[PDB]
Amino acid sequence: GETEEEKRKREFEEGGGLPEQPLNPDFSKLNPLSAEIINRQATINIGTIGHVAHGKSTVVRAISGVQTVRFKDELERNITIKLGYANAKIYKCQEPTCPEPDCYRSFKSDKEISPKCQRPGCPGRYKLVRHVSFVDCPGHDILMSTMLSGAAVMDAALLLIAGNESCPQPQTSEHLAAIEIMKLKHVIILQNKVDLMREESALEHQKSILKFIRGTIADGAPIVPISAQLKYNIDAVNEFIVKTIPVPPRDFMISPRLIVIRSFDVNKPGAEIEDLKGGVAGGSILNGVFKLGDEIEIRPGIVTKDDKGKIQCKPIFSNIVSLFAEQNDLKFAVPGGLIGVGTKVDPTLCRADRLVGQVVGAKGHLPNIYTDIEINYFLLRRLLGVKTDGQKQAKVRKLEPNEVLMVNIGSTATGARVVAVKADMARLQLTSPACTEINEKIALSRRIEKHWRLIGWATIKKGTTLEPIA
Amino acid sequence: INICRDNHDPFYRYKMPPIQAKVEGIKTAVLNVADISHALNRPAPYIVKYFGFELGAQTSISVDKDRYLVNGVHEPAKLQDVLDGFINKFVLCGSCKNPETEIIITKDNDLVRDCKACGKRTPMDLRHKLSSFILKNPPDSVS
Amino acid sequence: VGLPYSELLSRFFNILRTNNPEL
Amino acid sequence: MRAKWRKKRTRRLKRKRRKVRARSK
RNA sequence: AGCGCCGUGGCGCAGUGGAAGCGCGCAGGGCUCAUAACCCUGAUGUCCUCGGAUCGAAACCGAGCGGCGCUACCA
Ligand SMILES: Nc1nc2c(ncn2[C@@H]2O[C@H](COP(=O)(O)OP(=O)(O)CP(=O)(O)O)[C@@H](O)[C@H]2O)c(=O)[nH]1
Ligand SMILES: [Mg+2]
Ligand SMILES: [Zn+2]
Repeated sequence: GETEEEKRKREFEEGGGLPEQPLNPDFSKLNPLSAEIINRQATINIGTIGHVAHGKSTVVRAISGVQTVRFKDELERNITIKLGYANAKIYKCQEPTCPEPDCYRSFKSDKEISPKCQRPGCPGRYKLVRHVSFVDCPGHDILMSTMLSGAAVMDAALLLIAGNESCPQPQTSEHLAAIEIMKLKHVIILQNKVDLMREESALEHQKSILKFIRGTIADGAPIVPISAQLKYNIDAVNEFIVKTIPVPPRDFMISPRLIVIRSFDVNKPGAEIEDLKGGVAGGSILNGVFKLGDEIEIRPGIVTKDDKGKIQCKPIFSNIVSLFAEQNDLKFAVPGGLIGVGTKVDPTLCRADRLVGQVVGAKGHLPNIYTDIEINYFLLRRLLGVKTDGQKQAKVRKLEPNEVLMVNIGSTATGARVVAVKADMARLQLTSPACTEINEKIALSRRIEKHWRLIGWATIKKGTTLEPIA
Repeated sequence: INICRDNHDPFYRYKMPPIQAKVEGIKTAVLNVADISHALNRPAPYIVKYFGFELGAQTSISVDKDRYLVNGVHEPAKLQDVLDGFINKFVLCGSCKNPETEIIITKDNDLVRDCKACGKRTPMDLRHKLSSFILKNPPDSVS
Repeated sequence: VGLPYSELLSRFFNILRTNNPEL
Repeated sequence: MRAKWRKKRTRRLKRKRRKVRARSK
């Protein structure tokens, strides 16, 4: 005689709920798998890659259950520009009597510590092995900088391929090669379309996929047939994620930083502004233990041009009002997870795609903006993403002086001009600010066929720093 | 919806919507002239007056209020084919046959097809009545 | 090695024939 | 008929064929 | 999520404080030996759903519905 809502509240209470994070715990002892961290933040970032019009977000909603907005009326159907964020909790069940493959269970961010076992007849409770975040990268030919930024923030990969379509999909190859560029060898291949398939056709496509991945960097990548609409083979992907992907080294010794990819103004309309909030920047902490009430500055920040034409950068200092992660407001942030840093920053500053690929540093560190940067570049033999109708995939030409090139350092989408080209190094001038922290893997893309085309990889070697104006 | 041509069957190319006709007493009002006009970068009067030129009957044109009346009994096929003559003679360029070419006047009054992809100045058939029609009303500036 | 791929594949086909006999 | 207009039409057709020559040569 | 616009007889505009408006539609009649032009006469409707104001509200207002033009993806 109980409502579903009263029920859910009951088994949420019986599951231990969602405990509040402590104000000040012992950080020298915390691991990304402490029960304190896993319940209220994601420690592993997983990205999704695939061909256009494939349904990457559909697999994400099958796994977690949180939608990816898909906004802007026009972009409600075709393609979205920003990333796709959803939170999944990997619940294993402690009873070994039930079969291992259906033990694993992925649930939304709102799930409890120990909710009951949905399998009929099993009295076990789920234990949360890890909370993970999901980034749905774009899948189109024009949007490339956001994809590469997502790959840079990615820690694990999920490749999606459809079966009955043509076997050599070049968008998938471009995604995998870009993931290879930014030091990611943890990829799980996913066969999206298996229901409308024959027994021999699936085997032939599997053979084709296995033949495809022989000469690339990634060798031992698993392949899983999942159904995005039928909502099955969900536990298999979760157990594969648990097994093959370990934790990249990210501890508390490394200095704190932030890399903002998305911005979120907080200006709830219609109500009086006497009750208002700040402005949220969606950024990832690849290194750093950030807490509530800390000083931070956006390194490239305010971009201005004087009467002489010189580019001036005013780093945007700001006091962190709040940090948003997982579901509840959290006191201290765990590196290895997208976080909304909600600060006293201006409402307009976070309005549009403005804080897309910028570098932010806490008070107590000085990242350097650079105006001219020396890069060490390497490049492939043929472009990926060009469907040649039976003729020798376009072979890439060597770079030329005075060429506009889209250079993605980390997450920043900058247009560099070539000053010098050499055998294995090059010199780039940035009309848009970029900053150099430590190593910061880079990707290079050219204008060859109308739209952007990835060519190779690069690393920052030298540069001409610009001292910020106080 | 048409693929912007008649004897041309691609799956990828620039789009045009078909035009139709409703009855007035008799003269047919054509609903879909402004949209095709914008899809060909060519004002609606060129569409209507070209249709008339290949037709040979009294016509009425009013761009401010959407009542484009062309007099005669013309089944859908006949006017869509006359508009096909329009697009082939006027809209599409030479090399790639681009369904967006503008009509431009240089310092000489050489009314010319100008493209964007190939971008050539296709030698225009000034030996047509629509050439004089277009030269009478400079594009987007006298309409 | 993609042997643990075809087992899930046959599992999916078996559920396909279980749930949708008309297909 | 009006041989005025027939003669003028012949002159115009000759003009058009001459200009087609002019472009073609 | 909020503000400015609208609510047809088959379509475009209009007065919205005396209650269905014209052009264009159409059925029919008039004219012509004949057709059109014209001349005329007629038929469709819940100015959106429900209230306040008023002798009376499609109408002045409102306690909302359906759809549009901007802010802009607004924790
Ligand atoms: N047959 C089939 N269709 C699917 C499956 N999953 C999703 N789709 C369909 O794909 C279509 C588009 O899904 P969507 O997620 O928006 O594509 P997208 O991946 O975001 C576009 P991009 O690849 O550029 O990022 C949907 O209509 C959905 O029904 C599937 O598993 N099988
Ligand atoms: Mg997305
Ligand atoms: Zn052309």
